[PDB]
Amino acid sequence: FFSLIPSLVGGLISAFK
Repeated sequence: FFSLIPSLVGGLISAFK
């Protein structure tokens, strides 16, 4: 239920591409 996620959680996403 967090918000304004940091490049931290988003980082793992970029890896998935």
